[PDB]
Amino acid sequence: SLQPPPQQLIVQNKTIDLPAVYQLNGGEEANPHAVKVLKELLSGKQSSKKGMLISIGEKGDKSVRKYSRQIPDHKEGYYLSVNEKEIVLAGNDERGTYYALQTFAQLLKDGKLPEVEIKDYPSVRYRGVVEGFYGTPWSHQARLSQLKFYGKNKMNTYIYGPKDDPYHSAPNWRLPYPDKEAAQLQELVAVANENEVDFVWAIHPGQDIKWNKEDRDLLLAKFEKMYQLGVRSFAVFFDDISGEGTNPQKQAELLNYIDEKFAQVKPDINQLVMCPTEYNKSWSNPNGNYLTTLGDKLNPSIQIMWTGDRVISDITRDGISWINERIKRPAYIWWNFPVSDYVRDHLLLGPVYGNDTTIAKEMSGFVTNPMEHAESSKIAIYSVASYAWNPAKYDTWQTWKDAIRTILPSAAEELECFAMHNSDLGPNGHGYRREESMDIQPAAERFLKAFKEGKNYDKADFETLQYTFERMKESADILLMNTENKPLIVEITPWVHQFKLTAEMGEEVLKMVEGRNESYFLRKYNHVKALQQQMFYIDQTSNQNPYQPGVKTATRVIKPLIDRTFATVVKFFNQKFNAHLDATTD
Ligand SMILES: CCCC1=N[C@@H]2[C@@H](O)[C@H](O)[C@@H](CO)O[C@@H]2S1
Repeated sequence: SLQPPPQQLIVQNKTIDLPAVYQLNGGEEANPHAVKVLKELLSGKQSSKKGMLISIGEKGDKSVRKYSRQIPDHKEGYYLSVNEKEIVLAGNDERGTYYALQTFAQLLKDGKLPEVEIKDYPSVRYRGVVEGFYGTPWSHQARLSQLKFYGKNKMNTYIYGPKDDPYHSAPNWRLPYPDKEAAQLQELVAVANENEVDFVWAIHPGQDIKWNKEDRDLLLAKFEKMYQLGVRSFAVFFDDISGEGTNPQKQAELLNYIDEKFAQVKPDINQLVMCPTEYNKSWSNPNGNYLTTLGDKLNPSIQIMWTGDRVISDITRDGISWINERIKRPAYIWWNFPVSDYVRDHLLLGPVYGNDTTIAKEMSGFVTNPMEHAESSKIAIYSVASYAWNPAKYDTWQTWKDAIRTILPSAAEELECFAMHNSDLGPNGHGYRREESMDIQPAAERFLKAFKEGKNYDKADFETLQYTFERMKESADILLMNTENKPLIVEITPWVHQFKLTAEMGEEVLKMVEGRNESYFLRKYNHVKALQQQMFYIDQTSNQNPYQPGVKTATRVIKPLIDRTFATVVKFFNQKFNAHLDATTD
Protein backbone atom coordinates (compact mmCIF):
# COMPACT_ATOMS: atom_id res chain seq x y z
CA SER A 1 0.00 0.00 0.00
CA LEU A 2 1.47 3.42 -0.99
CA GLN A 3 2.14 5.44 1.80
CA PRO A 4 1.24 8.20 1.91
CA PRO A 5 -1.58 7.59 -0.65
CA PRO A 6 -1.22 9.85 -3.76
CA GLN A 7 -3.86 12.55 -4.52
CA GLN A 8 -4.57 11.05 -7.91
CA LEU A 9 -3.76 7.57 -9.15
CA ILE A 10 -4.69 5.65 -12.30
CA VAL A 11 -3.54 2.03 -12.48
CA GLN A 12 -3.46 0.13 -15.76
CA ASN A 13 -3.48 -3.57 -15.06
CA LYS A 14 -0.38 -3.98 -17.20
CA THR A 15 3.01 -4.35 -15.47
CA ILE A 16 6.38 -3.57 -17.10
CA ASP A 17 9.97 -4.61 -16.38
CA LEU A 18 12.42 -2.23 -14.77
CA PRO A 19 14.67 -1.51 -17.80
CA ALA A 20 17.60 -3.89 -18.30
CA VAL A 21 19.03 -1.09 -20.45
CA TYR A 22 17.84 2.54 -20.12
CA GLN A 23 18.37 6.15 -21.25
CA LEU A 24 18.56 8.79 -18.45
CA ASN A 25 17.40 12.28 -19.27
CA GLY A 26 17.84 15.10 -16.73
CA GLY A 27 20.34 13.39 -14.42
CA GLU A 28 22.46 16.56 -14.27
CA GLU A 29 19.59 19.07 -14.15
CA ALA A 30 17.26 17.39 -11.59
CA ASN A 31 17.40 17.31 -7.75
CA PRO A 32 20.66 15.45 -6.88
CA HIS A 33 18.91 13.89 -3.82
CA ALA A 34 16.31 12.51 -6.24
CA VAL A 35 18.92 11.41 -8.81
CA LYS A 36 20.81 9.63 -5.99
CA VAL A 37 17.70 7.56 -5.06
CA LEU A 38 17.02 6.82 -8.74
CA LYS A 39 20.57 5.67 -9.42
CA GLU A 40 20.43 3.40 -6.37
CA LEU A 41 17.22 1.73 -7.65
CA LEU A 42 18.93 1.09 -11.04
CA SER A 43 21.50 -1.61 -11.88
CA GLY A 44 22.86 -0.49 -15.31
CA LYS A 45 23.37 0.18 -18.02
CA GLN A 46 23.16 3.74 -19.38
CA SER A 47 22.64 3.95 -23.16
CA SER A 48 22.58 7.04 -25.42
CA LYS A 49 21.80 4.34 -28.04
CA LYS A 50 18.56 3.60 -26.12
CA GLY A 51 17.37 2.16 -23.95
CA MET A 52 13.95 2.94 -22.42
CA LEU A 53 13.75 6.66 -21.65
CA ILE A 54 13.53 7.76 -18.03
CA SER A 55 13.00 11.51 -17.58
CA ILE A 56 13.73 13.22 -14.25
CA GLY A 57 13.46 16.91 -13.38
CA GLU A 58 11.68 19.93 -11.91
CA LYS A 59 9.22 22.16 -13.80
CA GLY A 60 11.55 24.32 -15.92
CA ASP A 61 14.09 21.58 -16.57
CA LYS A 62 14.72 20.71 -20.21
CA SER A 63 14.28 17.00 -19.34
CA VAL A 64 10.61 17.36 -18.37
CA ARG A 65 9.48 20.05 -20.85
CA LYS A 66 6.96 17.74 -22.59
CA TYR A 67 5.10 17.01 -19.33
CA SER A 68 4.75 20.44 -17.78
CA ARG A 69 0.93 20.37 -18.05
CA GLN A 70 0.96 17.13 -16.08
CA ILE A 71 2.94 18.51 -13.09
CA PRO A 72 0.61 19.62 -10.26
CA ASP A 73 0.90 23.31 -9.57
CA HIS A 74 1.44 22.81 -5.81
CA LYS A 75 4.51 23.11 -3.56
CA GLU A 76 6.15 19.60 -3.29
CA GLY A 77 3.89 18.31 -6.08
CA TYR A 78 5.01 15.87 -8.77
CA TYR A 79 3.92 13.80 -11.76
CA LEU A 80 4.95 10.17 -12.09
CA SER A 81 4.34 7.98 -15.16
CA VAL A 82 5.17 4.40 -15.97
CA ASN A 83 4.18 2.74 -19.25
CA GLU A 84 5.63 0.40 -21.90
CA LYS A 85 7.36 3.35 -23.64
CA GLU A 86 8.70 5.71 -20.94
CA ILE A 87 9.18 6.59 -17.21
CA VAL A 88 8.46 10.18 -16.05
CA LEU A 89 9.56 11.56 -12.65
CA ALA A 90 8.76 15.25 -12.66
CA GLY A 91 8.61 17.57 -9.69
CA ASN A 92 6.98 20.97 -9.38
CA ASP A 93 10.11 21.84 -7.42
CA GLU A 94 13.12 19.94 -6.07
CA ARG A 95 11.37 18.34 -3.16
CA GLY A 96 8.55 17.24 -5.48
CA THR A 97 11.07 15.28 -7.58
CA TYR A 98 12.47 13.59 -4.44
CA TYR A 99 8.89 12.68 -3.48
CA ALA A 100 8.24 11.30 -6.97
CA LEU A 101 11.11 8.94 -6.28
CA GLN A 102 9.77 8.04 -2.81
CA THR A 103 6.56 6.92 -4.49
CA PHE A 104 8.62 5.32 -7.26
CA ALA A 105 10.67 3.18 -4.78
CA GLN A 106 7.36 1.77 -3.39
CA LEU A 107 5.97 0.74 -6.83
CA LEU A 108 9.05 -1.31 -7.82
CA LYS A 109 8.38 -4.89 -6.57
CA ASP A 110 10.65 -7.82 -7.53
CA GLY A 111 12.27 -5.68 -10.25
CA LYS A 112 8.92 -4.85 -11.92
CA LEU A 113 6.60 -1.81 -12.08
CA PRO A 114 2.88 -1.37 -12.51
CA GLU A 115 1.74 0.85 -15.38
CA VAL A 116 0.53 3.96 -13.55
CA GLU A 117 -0.12 7.66 -13.81
CA ILE A 118 0.21 9.65 -10.56
CA LYS A 119 -0.47 13.32 -9.83
CA ASP A 120 0.43 14.10 -6.24
CA TYR A 121 1.08 16.83 -3.65
CA PRO A 122 0.54 17.39 0.11
CA SER A 123 -2.72 18.67 1.57
CA VAL A 124 -0.86 20.21 4.56
CA ARG A 125 2.19 22.42 3.96
CA TYR A 126 4.35 21.38 6.94
CA ARG A 127 4.36 17.73 8.09
CA GLY A 128 6.61 16.02 10.57
CA VAL A 129 7.82 15.54 14.13
CA VAL A 130 8.64 17.78 17.07
CA GLU A 131 11.07 16.13 19.47
CA GLY A 132 9.62 18.37 22.18
CA PHE A 133 8.98 15.95 25.07
CA TYR A 134 10.33 15.85 28.63
CA GLY A 135 12.73 12.94 29.39
CA THR A 136 15.86 11.42 27.86
CA PRO A 137 16.30 13.09 24.47
CA TRP A 138 16.71 10.87 21.38
CA SER A 139 20.21 9.49 20.82
CA HIS A 140 22.24 10.82 17.89
CA GLN A 141 21.87 7.42 16.19
CA ALA A 142 18.10 7.43 16.71
CA ARG A 143 17.86 10.92 15.11
CA LEU A 144 19.83 9.86 12.01
CA SER A 145 17.42 6.95 11.60
CA GLN A 146 14.40 9.29 12.08
CA LEU A 147 15.48 11.69 9.34
CA LYS A 148 15.79 8.91 6.72
CA PHE A 149 12.31 7.64 7.79
CA TYR A 150 10.93 11.17 7.41
CA GLY A 151 12.25 11.37 3.79
CA LYS A 152 10.66 8.05 2.78
CA ASN A 153 7.29 9.17 4.20
CA LYS A 154 7.36 12.68 2.71
CA MET A 155 7.65 14.36 6.09
CA ASN A 156 9.33 17.76 5.49
CA THR A 157 9.73 18.94 9.09
CA TYR A 158 11.83 17.93 12.08
CA ILE A 159 11.59 20.36 15.00
CA TYR A 160 14.45 19.78 17.44
CA GLY A 161 13.40 20.83 20.93
CA PRO A 162 13.98 18.25 23.69
CA LYS A 163 12.94 19.83 26.98
CA ASP A 164 15.92 18.30 28.74
CA ASP A 165 18.68 19.54 26.35
CA PRO A 166 20.49 22.29 28.38
CA TYR A 167 21.59 24.25 25.26
CA HIS A 168 17.90 24.34 24.09
CA SER A 169 16.34 25.45 27.39
CA ALA A 170 17.28 27.48 30.52
CA PRO A 171 20.03 28.51 31.73
CA ASN A 172 22.19 27.45 28.94
CA TRP A 173 20.19 28.38 25.82
CA ARG A 174 22.55 31.42 25.93
CA LEU A 175 25.65 29.22 25.35
CA PRO A 176 26.79 27.75 22.00
CA TYR A 177 26.84 23.94 21.88
CA PRO A 178 30.17 22.35 22.81
CA ASP A 179 32.20 21.19 19.76
CA LYS A 180 31.16 17.54 20.03
CA GLU A 181 27.40 18.30 20.14
CA ALA A 182 27.88 21.01 17.49
CA ALA A 183 29.55 18.56 15.09
CA GLN A 184 26.65 16.16 15.75
CA LEU A 185 23.95 18.78 14.98
CA GLN A 186 25.88 19.69 11.81
CA GLU A 187 25.70 16.03 10.79
CA LEU A 188 21.95 15.97 11.56
CA VAL A 189 21.49 19.02 9.29
CA ALA A 190 23.45 17.44 6.42
CA VAL A 191 21.38 14.22 6.67
CA ALA A 192 18.08 16.17 7.00
CA ASN A 193 19.02 18.19 3.85
CA GLU A 194 19.75 14.88 1.92
CA ASN A 195 16.28 13.64 2.89
CA GLU A 196 14.46 16.89 2.12
CA VAL A 197 13.60 17.61 5.75
CA ASP A 198 13.75 21.08 7.28
CA PHE A 199 15.78 20.74 10.46
CA VAL A 200 14.00 23.35 12.60
CA TRP A 201 16.08 24.25 15.62
CA ALA A 202 14.04 25.44 18.55
CA ILE A 203 15.08 27.54 21.57
CA HIS A 204 13.22 27.59 24.83
CA PRO A 205 14.34 30.79 26.67
CA GLY A 206 11.22 32.05 28.46
CA GLN A 207 11.84 30.65 31.98
CA ASP A 208 14.77 33.02 32.67
CA ILE A 209 14.60 35.42 29.73
CA LYS A 210 15.26 39.06 30.54
CA TRP A 211 13.39 41.45 28.28
CA ASN A 212 16.64 43.42 27.70
CA LYS A 213 19.13 43.99 24.87
CA GLU A 214 21.62 41.61 26.47
CA ASP A 215 19.35 38.47 26.32
CA ARG A 216 17.95 39.48 22.91
CA ASP A 217 21.46 39.66 21.42
CA LEU A 218 22.36 36.41 23.10
CA LEU A 219 19.40 34.79 21.39
CA LEU A 220 20.41 36.08 17.92
CA ALA A 221 24.01 35.16 18.52
CA LYS A 222 22.82 31.59 19.31
CA PHE A 223 20.66 31.57 16.17
CA GLU A 224 23.69 32.80 14.20
CA LYS A 225 25.83 29.97 15.63
CA MET A 226 23.09 27.44 14.61
CA TYR A 227 23.02 29.05 11.11
CA GLN A 228 26.81 28.43 10.80
CA LEU A 229 26.11 24.71 11.49
CA GLY A 230 23.69 24.62 8.55
CA VAL A 231 20.36 25.34 10.29
CA ARG A 232 17.90 27.20 7.99
CA SER A 233 14.66 26.98 10.04
CA PHE A 234 14.12 28.32 13.55
CA ALA A 235 11.62 28.27 16.44
CA VAL A 236 11.11 30.01 19.76
CA PHE A 237 9.12 28.05 22.33
CA PHE A 238 7.31 29.72 25.23
CA ASP A 239 5.47 26.59 26.53
CA ASP A 240 5.40 25.37 30.13
CA ILE A 241 7.12 28.35 31.74
CA SER A 242 6.25 30.96 34.28
CA GLY A 243 7.31 34.46 35.22
CA GLU A 244 8.11 37.44 33.03
CA GLY A 245 8.68 35.18 29.97
CA THR A 246 4.91 34.69 29.46
CA ASN A 247 4.39 38.31 28.41
CA PRO A 248 2.69 38.10 24.98
CA GLN A 249 3.70 41.60 23.88
CA LYS A 250 7.38 40.95 24.64
CA GLN A 251 7.14 37.57 22.88
CA ALA A 252 5.68 38.99 19.71
CA GLU A 253 8.26 41.83 19.74
CA LEU A 254 11.10 39.37 20.12
CA LEU A 255 9.86 37.17 17.28
CA ASN A 256 9.30 40.19 15.01
CA TYR A 257 12.89 41.29 15.85
CA ILE A 258 14.22 37.86 14.82
CA ASP A 259 12.18 38.03 11.64
CA GLU A 260 13.34 41.58 10.83
CA LYS A 261 17.07 41.30 11.77
CA PHE A 262 17.69 37.59 10.90
CA ALA A 263 14.96 35.66 8.98
CA GLN A 264 14.52 38.53 6.46
CA VAL A 265 18.27 39.15 6.33
CA LYS A 266 19.70 35.71 5.52
CA PRO A 267 19.20 34.44 1.92
CA ASP A 268 17.61 31.07 2.74
CA ILE A 269 15.68 30.84 6.00
CA ASN A 270 12.66 28.57 5.55
CA GLN A 271 10.38 28.22 8.62
CA LEU A 272 10.07 30.62 11.53
CA VAL A 273 7.81 29.17 14.19
CA MET A 274 6.72 30.07 17.70
CA CYS A 275 5.07 28.15 20.53
CA PRO A 276 2.60 30.19 22.60
CA THR A 277 2.37 30.07 26.42
CA GLU A 278 -1.39 29.52 26.00
CA TYR A 279 -1.20 26.59 23.60
CA ASN A 280 -4.53 24.88 24.04
CA LYS A 281 -8.09 26.29 24.37
CA SER A 282 -8.65 25.05 27.93
CA TRP A 283 -5.61 26.94 29.33
CA SER A 284 -6.40 30.18 27.60
CA ASN A 285 -7.94 33.10 29.51
CA PRO A 286 -11.20 34.02 27.75
CA ASN A 287 -11.28 37.54 29.24
CA GLY A 288 -7.72 38.68 28.73
CA ASN A 289 -5.88 38.97 25.54
CA TYR A 290 -2.86 36.66 25.28
CA LEU A 291 -3.83 35.05 21.96
CA THR A 292 -5.27 38.07 20.16
CA THR A 293 -2.12 40.09 21.09
CA LEU A 294 -0.09 37.35 19.31
CA GLY A 295 -2.54 37.15 16.40
CA ASP A 296 -2.45 40.90 15.80
CA LYS A 297 1.20 41.64 16.73
CA LEU A 298 3.17 38.76 15.04
CA ASN A 299 4.40 39.20 11.43
CA PRO A 300 2.09 37.09 9.25
CA SER A 301 4.91 34.80 8.01
CA ILE A 302 5.54 33.55 11.57
CA GLN A 303 3.82 30.26 12.52
CA ILE A 304 1.97 29.78 15.81
CA MET A 305 1.71 26.27 17.30
CA TRP A 306 -1.41 24.84 18.95
CA THR A 307 -2.45 21.50 20.55
CA GLY A 308 -6.26 21.87 20.23
CA ASP A 309 -8.89 22.17 22.97
CA ARG A 310 -6.74 20.62 25.72
CA VAL A 311 -3.01 19.87 26.24
CA ILE A 312 -3.64 16.41 24.87
CA SER A 313 -6.44 16.36 22.28
CA ASP A 314 -7.30 15.49 18.73
CA ILE A 315 -8.03 18.23 16.23
CA THR A 316 -11.68 19.10 15.41
CA ARG A 317 -13.28 21.53 12.92
CA ASP A 318 -14.65 23.61 15.80
CA GLY A 319 -11.33 23.58 17.63
CA ILE A 320 -9.29 24.86 14.71
CA SER A 321 -11.88 27.62 13.82
CA TRP A 322 -11.73 28.78 17.44
CA ILE A 323 -7.94 29.28 17.39
CA ASN A 324 -7.62 30.45 13.73
CA GLU A 325 -10.05 33.31 14.54
CA ARG A 326 -7.76 34.58 17.30
CA ILE A 327 -4.30 34.15 15.75
CA LYS A 328 -5.36 35.44 12.33
CA ARG A 329 -3.65 32.58 10.48
CA PRO A 330 -4.00 28.77 10.15
CA ALA A 331 -2.71 27.04 13.31
CA TYR A 332 0.46 24.94 13.18
CA ILE A 333 -0.66 21.83 14.99
CA TRP A 334 1.44 20.15 17.66
CA TRP A 335 -0.34 16.83 18.29
CA ASN A 336 0.48 15.24 21.63
CA PHE A 337 0.51 11.58 20.55
CA PRO A 338 2.21 9.42 21.01
CA VAL A 339 4.01 11.42 23.62
CA SER A 340 4.10 9.47 26.85
CA ASP A 341 6.20 11.75 29.01
CA TYR A 342 3.34 11.94 31.55
CA VAL A 343 2.50 8.19 31.31
CA ARG A 344 6.10 6.98 31.24
CA ASP A 345 5.32 3.42 32.38
CA HIS A 346 3.23 2.93 29.22
CA LEU A 347 4.09 2.36 25.60
CA LEU A 348 1.63 3.96 23.12
CA LEU A 349 1.77 1.81 20.06
CA GLY A 350 -1.79 1.84 18.75
CA PRO A 351 -3.25 3.45 15.61
CA VAL A 352 -3.28 7.20 14.95
CA TYR A 353 -6.95 8.40 14.94
CA GLY A 354 -9.31 11.12 16.20
CA ASN A 355 -8.20 14.05 14.01
CA ASP A 356 -10.77 15.47 11.60
CA THR A 357 -9.82 14.51 8.05
CA THR A 358 -11.48 17.44 6.20
CA ILE A 359 -9.64 20.44 7.74
CA ALA A 360 -6.31 20.36 5.85
CA LYS A 361 -6.86 23.92 4.67
CA GLU A 362 -7.28 25.23 8.23
CA MET A 363 -3.76 24.19 9.37
CA SER A 364 -0.38 25.37 8.16
CA GLY A 365 1.36 22.36 9.74
CA PHE A 366 0.88 19.08 11.55
CA VAL A 367 3.64 17.71 13.78
CA THR A 368 3.62 14.76 16.18
CA ASN A 369 5.28 14.97 19.62
CA PRO A 370 6.46 11.36 20.15
CA MET A 371 7.71 9.03 22.91
CA GLU A 372 11.27 9.18 24.15
CA HIS A 373 11.32 5.75 22.49
CA ALA A 374 12.33 6.73 18.99
CA GLU A 375 11.91 3.52 16.97
CA SER A 376 8.66 2.68 18.82
CA SER A 377 7.31 6.11 17.75
CA LYS A 378 7.64 5.18 14.07
CA ILE A 379 4.21 3.41 14.05
CA ALA A 380 2.48 6.76 14.81
CA ILE A 381 4.97 8.90 12.86
CA TYR A 382 4.41 6.86 9.68
CA SER A 383 0.66 7.22 10.25
CA VAL A 384 0.76 10.99 10.91
CA ALA A 385 2.82 11.30 7.69
CA SER A 386 0.07 9.46 5.72
CA TYR A 387 -2.62 11.53 7.45
CA ALA A 388 -1.03 14.97 6.89
CA TRP A 389 -0.16 14.24 3.22
CA ASN A 390 -3.59 12.85 2.21
CA PRO A 391 -6.09 13.23 5.06
CA ALA A 392 -9.08 12.61 2.70
CA LYS A 393 -7.80 9.13 2.06
CA TYR A 394 -6.63 8.55 5.65
CA ASP A 395 -7.33 4.97 6.84
CA THR A 396 -6.46 4.40 10.52
CA TRP A 397 -6.01 0.63 10.69
CA GLN A 398 -4.49 -0.05 7.28
CA THR A 399 -1.87 2.68 7.86
CA TRP A 400 -1.07 1.17 11.30
CA LYS A 401 -0.63 -2.26 9.74
CA ASP A 402 1.41 -0.70 6.91
CA ALA A 403 3.62 1.05 9.49
CA ILE A 404 4.25 -2.17 11.41
CA ARG A 405 5.05 -4.18 8.27
CA THR A 406 7.46 -1.46 7.09
CA ILE A 407 9.18 -1.22 10.46
CA LEU A 408 9.47 -4.97 11.11
CA PRO A 409 8.63 -7.06 8.00
CA SER A 410 10.31 -10.15 9.66
CA ALA A 411 7.95 -10.16 12.63
CA ALA A 412 5.07 -7.89 11.65
CA GLU A 413 2.27 -10.06 13.03
CA GLU A 414 4.16 -10.37 16.33
CA LEU A 415 4.57 -6.60 16.54
CA GLU A 416 0.85 -6.11 15.77
CA CYS A 417 -0.03 -8.48 18.61
CA PHE A 418 2.17 -6.55 20.98
CA ALA A 419 1.07 -3.07 19.78
CA MET A 420 -2.66 -4.07 19.87
CA HIS A 421 -2.48 -4.51 23.64
CA ASN A 422 -0.07 -1.62 24.29
CA SER A 423 -2.25 1.32 23.17
CA ASP A 424 -3.93 2.93 26.10
CA LEU A 425 -2.42 5.40 28.51
CA GLY A 426 -4.24 4.26 31.63
CA PRO A 427 -5.64 6.86 34.05
CA ASN A 428 -3.67 10.14 33.88
CA GLY A 429 -3.78 13.87 34.86
CA HIS A 430 -4.78 14.90 31.28
CA GLY A 431 -7.73 12.46 30.99
CA TYR A 432 -6.58 11.26 27.53
CA ARG A 433 -7.22 7.62 26.63
CA ARG A 434 -6.90 5.36 23.61
CA GLU A 435 -8.66 2.15 22.77
CA GLU A 436 -6.87 -1.12 23.54
CA SER A 437 -7.47 -4.86 22.87
CA MET A 438 -10.88 -4.24 21.28
CA ASP A 439 -10.79 -7.54 19.33
CA ILE A 440 -11.11 -9.54 22.58
CA GLN A 441 -13.00 -7.01 24.75
CA PRO A 442 -16.50 -8.54 24.17
CA ALA A 443 -15.26 -12.10 24.96
CA ALA A 444 -13.47 -10.67 28.00
CA GLU A 445 -16.64 -8.87 29.17
CA ARG A 446 -19.04 -11.78 28.63
CA PHE A 447 -16.72 -14.24 30.37
CA LEU A 448 -16.32 -11.96 33.39
CA LYS A 449 -20.03 -11.11 33.95
CA ALA A 450 -20.96 -14.82 33.60
CA PHE A 451 -18.65 -15.37 36.63
CA LYS A 452 -19.40 -12.41 38.95
CA GLU A 453 -22.92 -13.99 38.82
CA GLY A 454 -22.19 -17.77 38.79
CA LYS A 455 -24.06 -18.23 35.52
CA ASN A 456 -21.64 -20.53 33.50
CA TYR A 457 -19.33 -19.24 30.68
CA ASP A 458 -19.13 -19.68 26.89
CA LYS A 459 -16.55 -22.18 25.57
CA ALA A 460 -15.98 -19.94 22.55
CA ASP A 461 -14.93 -17.10 24.89
CA PHE A 462 -12.66 -19.33 26.96
CA GLU A 463 -10.53 -20.35 24.01
CA THR A 464 -10.29 -16.83 22.52
CA LEU A 465 -8.88 -15.75 25.89
CA GLN A 466 -6.62 -18.82 25.84
CA TYR A 467 -5.76 -18.23 22.10
CA THR A 468 -4.85 -14.63 23.03
CA PHE A 469 -2.48 -15.56 25.86
CA GLU A 470 -0.78 -18.13 23.61
CA ARG A 471 -0.32 -15.52 20.85
CA MET A 472 1.04 -13.00 23.34
CA LYS A 473 3.86 -15.42 24.38
CA GLU A 474 4.80 -16.34 20.83
CA SER A 475 5.02 -12.62 19.90
CA ALA A 476 6.90 -11.70 23.12
CA ASP A 477 9.58 -14.38 22.56
CA ILE A 478 10.00 -13.78 18.83
CA LEU A 479 10.26 -10.02 19.34
CA LEU A 480 12.95 -10.36 22.11
CA MET A 481 15.25 -12.21 19.70
CA ASN A 482 14.59 -10.13 16.60
CA THR A 483 17.69 -8.61 15.08
CA GLU A 484 16.24 -6.75 12.12
CA ASN A 485 15.56 -3.67 14.27
CA LYS A 486 17.65 -4.08 17.40
CA PRO A 487 17.22 -0.54 18.65
CA LEU A 488 13.41 -1.04 18.66
CA ILE A 489 13.80 -4.29 20.55
CA VAL A 490 15.99 -2.57 23.12
CA GLU A 491 13.35 0.12 23.74
CA ILE A 492 10.47 -2.33 24.26
CA THR A 493 12.29 -5.18 26.10
CA PRO A 494 11.04 -4.47 29.65
CA TRP A 495 7.42 -4.29 28.43
CA VAL A 496 8.02 -7.37 26.29
CA HIS A 497 9.03 -9.28 29.47
CA GLN A 498 6.04 -7.90 31.33
CA PHE A 499 3.73 -8.74 28.41
CA LYS A 500 4.97 -12.36 28.47
CA LEU A 501 4.41 -12.59 32.19
CA THR A 502 0.88 -11.22 31.71
CA ALA A 503 0.17 -13.91 29.11
CA GLU A 504 1.55 -16.66 31.41
CA MET A 505 -0.46 -15.39 34.35
CA GLY A 506 -3.48 -15.39 32.02
CA GLU A 507 -2.93 -19.05 31.13
CA GLU A 508 -2.54 -20.21 34.76
CA VAL A 509 -5.60 -18.26 35.85
CA LEU A 510 -7.66 -20.08 33.17
CA LYS A 511 -6.20 -23.45 34.32
CA MET A 512 -7.56 -22.47 37.75
CA VAL A 513 -11.00 -21.91 36.16
CA GLU A 514 -11.04 -25.49 34.87
CA GLY A 515 -9.73 -26.38 38.39
CA ARG A 516 -9.65 -30.15 37.97
CA ASN A 517 -8.75 -31.25 41.53
CA GLU A 518 -7.88 -29.48 44.80
CA SER A 519 -4.08 -29.73 44.55
CA TYR A 520 -3.77 -28.93 40.80
CA PHE A 521 -5.67 -25.81 41.73
CA LEU A 522 -3.10 -24.96 44.38
CA ARG A 523 -0.17 -25.59 42.02
CA LYS A 524 -1.86 -23.07 39.69
CA TYR A 525 -2.55 -20.58 42.46
CA ASN A 526 1.04 -20.73 43.65
CA HIS A 527 2.34 -20.32 40.15
CA VAL A 528 0.10 -17.25 39.74
CA LYS A 529 1.44 -15.65 42.95
CA ALA A 530 4.99 -16.29 41.74
CA LEU A 531 4.25 -14.66 38.32
CA GLN A 532 2.66 -11.66 40.06
CA GLN A 533 5.83 -11.25 42.08
CA GLN A 534 7.96 -11.27 38.92
CA MET A 535 5.84 -8.52 37.37
CA PHE A 536 6.15 -6.52 40.60
CA TYR A 537 9.93 -7.03 40.39
CA ILE A 538 10.12 -5.66 36.84
CA ASP A 539 7.79 -2.77 37.81
CA GLN A 540 10.20 -1.95 40.70
CA THR A 541 13.51 -2.29 38.85
CA SER A 542 12.88 -1.34 35.22
CA ASN A 543 12.29 2.21 33.99
CA GLN A 544 12.67 3.77 37.39
CA ASN A 545 12.09 7.38 36.38
CA PRO A 546 11.11 10.03 38.98
CA TYR A 547 7.60 10.47 37.52
CA GLN A 548 5.77 7.28 36.48
CA PRO A 549 8.31 4.61 37.28
CA GLY A 550 7.98 1.06 36.01
CA VAL A 551 6.47 -1.07 33.31
CA LYS A 552 2.68 -1.48 32.65
CA THR A 553 1.26 -3.54 29.81
CA ALA A 554 -2.12 -4.73 28.46
CA THR A 555 -3.70 -2.57 31.15
CA ARG A 556 -7.09 -1.67 29.73
CA VAL A 557 -8.78 -5.02 29.13
CA ILE A 558 -6.32 -7.90 29.71
CA LYS A 559 -4.75 -7.19 33.11
CA PRO A 560 -8.16 -6.27 34.65
CA LEU A 561 -9.76 -9.48 33.27
CA ILE A 562 -6.99 -11.75 34.63
CA ASP A 563 -6.92 -9.93 37.99
CA ARG A 564 -10.68 -10.16 38.35
CA THR A 565 -11.03 -13.80 37.24
CA PHE A 566 -8.26 -14.73 39.67
CA ALA A 567 -9.89 -13.07 42.70
CA THR A 568 -13.09 -14.83 41.58
CA VAL A 569 -12.01 -18.53 41.24
CA VAL A 570 -10.07 -18.09 44.52
CA LYS A 571 -13.14 -16.83 46.36
CA PHE A 572 -15.25 -19.76 45.07
CA PHE A 573 -12.47 -22.04 46.38
CA ASN A 574 -12.43 -20.25 49.79
CA GLN A 575 -16.01 -21.49 50.10
CA LYS A 576 -15.97 -24.90 48.40
CA PHE A 577 -13.01 -25.96 50.55
CA ASN A 578 -13.55 -23.33 53.27
CA ALA A 579 -10.01 -21.91 52.81
CA HIS A 580 -7.99 -18.76 53.66
CA LEU A 581 -6.30 -18.17 50.25
CA ASP A 582 -5.07 -14.67 49.51
CA ALA A 583 -7.18 -13.43 46.55
CA THR A 584 -5.36 -10.11 46.17
CA THR A 585 -3.49 -9.17 43.00
CA ASP A 586 -1.16 -6.46 44.47
C1 LIG B 1 2.16 23.52 21.54
C2 LIG B 1 2.24 22.59 22.75
C3 LIG B 1 3.56 22.74 23.54
C4 LIG B 1 3.60 21.73 24.67
N1 LIG B 1 4.54 21.59 25.62
C5 LIG B 1 4.54 20.42 26.55
C6 LIG B 1 5.37 19.27 25.92
O1 LIG B 1 6.76 19.55 25.97
C7 LIG B 1 5.00 17.90 26.50
O2 LIG B 1 5.74 16.97 25.73
C8 LIG B 1 3.47 17.65 26.38
C9 LIG B 1 2.99 16.31 27.01
O3 LIG B 1 3.39 16.28 28.38
O4 LIG B 1 2.79 18.70 27.06
C10 LIG B 1 3.04 20.04 26.69
S1 LIG B 1 2.44 20.58 25.12
